[PDB]
Amino acid sequence: GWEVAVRPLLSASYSAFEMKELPQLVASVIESESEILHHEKQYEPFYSSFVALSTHYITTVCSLIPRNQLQSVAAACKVLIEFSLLRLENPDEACAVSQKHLILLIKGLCTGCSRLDRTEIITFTAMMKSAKLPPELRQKEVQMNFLNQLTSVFNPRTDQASAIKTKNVFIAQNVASLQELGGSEKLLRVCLNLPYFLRYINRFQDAVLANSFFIMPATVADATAVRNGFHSLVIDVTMALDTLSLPVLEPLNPSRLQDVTVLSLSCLYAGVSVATCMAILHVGSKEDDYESDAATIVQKCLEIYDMIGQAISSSRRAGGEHYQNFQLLGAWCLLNSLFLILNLSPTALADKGALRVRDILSRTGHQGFGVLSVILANHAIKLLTSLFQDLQVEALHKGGPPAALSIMAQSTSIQRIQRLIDSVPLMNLLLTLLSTSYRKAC
Amino acid sequence: QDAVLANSFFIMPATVADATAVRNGFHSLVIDVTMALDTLSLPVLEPLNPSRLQDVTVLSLSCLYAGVSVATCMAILHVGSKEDDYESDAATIVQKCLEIYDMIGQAISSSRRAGGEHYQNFQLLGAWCLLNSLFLILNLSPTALADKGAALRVRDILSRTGHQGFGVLSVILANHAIKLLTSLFQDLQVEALHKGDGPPAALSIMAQSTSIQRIQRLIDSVPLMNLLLTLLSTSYRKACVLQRQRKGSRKDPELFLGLASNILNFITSSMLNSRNNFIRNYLSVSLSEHHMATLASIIKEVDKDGLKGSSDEEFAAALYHFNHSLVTSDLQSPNLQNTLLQQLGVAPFSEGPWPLYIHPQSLSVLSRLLLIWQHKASAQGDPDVPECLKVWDRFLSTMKQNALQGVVPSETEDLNVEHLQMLLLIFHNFTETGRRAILSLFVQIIQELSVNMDAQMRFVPLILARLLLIFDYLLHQYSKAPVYLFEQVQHNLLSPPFGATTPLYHGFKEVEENWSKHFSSDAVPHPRFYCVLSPEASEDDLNRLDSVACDVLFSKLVKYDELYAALTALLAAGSQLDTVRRKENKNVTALEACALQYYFLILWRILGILPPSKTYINQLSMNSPEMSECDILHTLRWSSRLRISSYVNWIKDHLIKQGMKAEHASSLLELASTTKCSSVKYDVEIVEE
Repeated sequence: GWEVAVRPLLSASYSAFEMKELPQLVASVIESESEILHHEKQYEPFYSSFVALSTHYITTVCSLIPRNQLQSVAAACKVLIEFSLLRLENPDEACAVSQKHLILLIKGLCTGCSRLDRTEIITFTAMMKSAKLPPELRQKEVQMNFLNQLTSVFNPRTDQASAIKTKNVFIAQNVASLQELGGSEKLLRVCLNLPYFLRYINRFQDAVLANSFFIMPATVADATAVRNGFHSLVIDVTMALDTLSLPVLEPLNPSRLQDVTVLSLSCLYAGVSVATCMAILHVGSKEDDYESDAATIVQKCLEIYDMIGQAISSSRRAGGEHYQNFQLLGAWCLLNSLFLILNLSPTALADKGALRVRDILSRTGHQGFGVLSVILANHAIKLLTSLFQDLQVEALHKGGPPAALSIMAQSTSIQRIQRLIDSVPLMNLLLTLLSTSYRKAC
Repeated sequence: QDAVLANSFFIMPATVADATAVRNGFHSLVIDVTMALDTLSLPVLEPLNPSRLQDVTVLSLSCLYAGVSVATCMAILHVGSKEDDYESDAATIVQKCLEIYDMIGQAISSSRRAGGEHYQNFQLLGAWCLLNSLFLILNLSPTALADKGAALRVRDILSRTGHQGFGVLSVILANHAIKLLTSLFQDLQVEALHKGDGPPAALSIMAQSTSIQRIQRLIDSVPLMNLLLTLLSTSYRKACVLQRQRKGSRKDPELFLGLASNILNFITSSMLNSRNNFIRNYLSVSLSEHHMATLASIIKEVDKDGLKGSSDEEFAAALYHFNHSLVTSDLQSPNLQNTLLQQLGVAPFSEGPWPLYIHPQSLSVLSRLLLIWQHKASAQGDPDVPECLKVWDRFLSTMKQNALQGVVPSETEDLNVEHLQMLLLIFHNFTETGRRAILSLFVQIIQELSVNMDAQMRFVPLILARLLLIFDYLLHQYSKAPVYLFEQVQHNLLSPPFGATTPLYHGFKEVEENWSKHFSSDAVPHPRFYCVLSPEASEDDLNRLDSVACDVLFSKLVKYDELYAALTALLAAGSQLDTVRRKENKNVTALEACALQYYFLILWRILGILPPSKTYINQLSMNSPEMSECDILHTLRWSSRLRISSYVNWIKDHLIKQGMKAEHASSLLELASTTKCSSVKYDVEIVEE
């Protein structure tokens, strides 16, 4: 009987999914639920490919599913999301699906559409063609959709827009299944346990101790090594961004809020370090491919910063001073990165052959600064504008130690700005950036 | 401020005279309110620092308290009862007051200095104030009013413990209160399960409290469930009143309907669907038989409304949504379930006649409850649910009684198709013991109804007709349950009633067509001529009766040899109705003619699928008796059958099963066969006679 299932699958693989065969696969999954959840690695590939293809096809027909059959679709999708989160929590070698692809499958079950590419879809079909598996039927099917309608009612609250609305329900109840599995949390665990993200988070956390900002991709050799580590880092940043687009960080509670800030400041630092490495590359010295990779990395770095910022801002469990302090920390990181990229010369790099803003400060502009440098800089300017507007009103009609590098850290406006001023001669950094930009534009 | 202490909510215009004085001061109050609102509207309080945040919050609540006070004073005036001018001032005050609250609120929420937990506590304070005021206003009775004839202590009413005083202003406050309630409950939900106890949250924006504590505070301050239901009932009833007025303060029933619908949605989602244990526990405890009765009343009111309208439809759907939630939710105790069923009149263990016709939600709810009960038993392999077996036996009897009386019922007094469908579904879930007992009871009922032929011959048969549709469907399907019936029930009873003007009955082709003609032209308001065995394919007469049904018929429980007679004799039912109504210069109405056509059709199919019994084969083997009108009809039918061997076989094998000696069978069949001209001459002589 496993045969007929791969069957509707391939029939639909050819020319879209036959809604008619759909009520068959839903049944299949809802049943083999326990099998998919607990199976032997002998048929891991089979089960994994089954789940991926099922998710993709159910998302393809998300907008068009019989309103009566809609509930069974939601049950089968809860089973599929269970398998996906289980795998993302416990990475398995016998699994035939990549963590990026699994995160993307959860994203699609929980979002408007699936994104698994067709090349990868045919790869899944081949891993399924592996066949490495371990009337009356109509009656059973309807009786089951029955035990479903009965037991639980859709509470379907919240003909060219009815598709919109069905997608809406699909999405919503799938999101609910996730929250149901606390996958959002499981998924924060996953985001904090990425292979390249572990080290980036370690360095950024070492830095919240006011140990100067200390980007590491800096020695000629270290920048060569990170250009080597550029492509794989893109893979991790992309995966993290795809994951944190879902309601992964919905309940921003101090506890979780800390980790949410951690991951955000983590890509911030990873991106600033990649920018510093590109700065060393242009100052000290497939290359175009690596350049595009690093550009994408810095872009998604700023994007994740912005996402976590807006999350803390519109949250009912976080925001105000908490959001203000997240902004403060982001601005600190960006300004320190700008300073490091500005003050690096062929001379210094060659002599080195772990920059410290305080090191350069005690020792005491052009070059290194580039297009990625423009990006970090514009963002820093936004954040500084915000903090300074705060300081205005605060001193309404003209109206402590530097703000600690922590999200919940309590500080006055003047204080956040004093920490941002004690980390870099600010007037200097700003004017230097102005001059350099003007010159380069000329 | 005094109220914030110990949530001692109070209002000073409790006395009508007090309210009158308050009204007198309405004008300047309006000016103050407008002025304050405008001042807040213009760029002000940019930094909501704790101190400023508190000050801003105070003003928000200041207007808030004033607005509810005005609403209360008006309610007091009404119960006691420039007039419009004062009403205008009061309405303006309430509206602008709520607007001040909302401004200060968006400010807190969006601000960068205190925008989140402070917003949440501001919302608690607001709800608390709104809920307290609403509760107080509803609790204001002219009696208590004159008794007083000043602080309206909510605690006193509760501690001490019509519902008049609810009006447009009450609706406004209720709506805003609902909004605040929804938010705090959504907050509860986002939190994972059972995060935690603790004390009622404190009435302070700065005070940091758990969402549960905030909700706990609201519940402790005022009974959330009671207030919600009170508002719901009052709103719906008031809307109905306005509707009646229109058939014969805002007179828009939709307004109250909207509020009522919102209340249903809030409870169902924020509470009923809430997985929070605390919430569920509170709900279960809050739930009372009184609430069930109120809910039942509203259901019946909606079901018996007879007017879909527009907003009414939305409210109706929401009502069902709430009803089904209750039926599925374990919060509703079995005691509460039975209470609601009795209040609807569909109690599955009540006495008297079974309600043949059941109202659209009264039926849907009953079906959901009974089916969930049968599933519970089936899940653990428990014995047939006694409740559903009693529905079945009280139905079979309202019916033996109805057919014994042979009185044509009205559409409101006739079994609805969807009801028949859910009953067949329940019959299936029953074990062999239950379904066999139902079959035996049906046989006994038909046999007893045949005891008086004269009465049956002069009665209209719509009800022996429905009993035999039932028995017929039982015959064809007595083991496996059909796919259509499932779909049928799910689509009709177990699915949102929005506002699909169709059930889903396999109607009779011949009967329904004739009805339509001699019937309302707009649409067929009701299926009175339908079928529940599907427009099936014409299988060979043989093998129609479900093998297991055949086995039961020939078991000791069923005396088929004699049910054959009661069935043959029954054909004369409603034969002299035309002879009677014409003698009395009356014409068989369309319903009556249609019914008579329906009955012959149903009994004709039954006589055909049921195997000829031994006594009757023996008769076909003598022919001396009268073989009356219908008797000869049946005889010719079976002779034609016997001419064909398949039927010979079918009938002879049934005789072997019947228990008749096999050789006896052979001989009888032979004689009846009258092979060759023998049969020709036999036909001839029977028609000759």
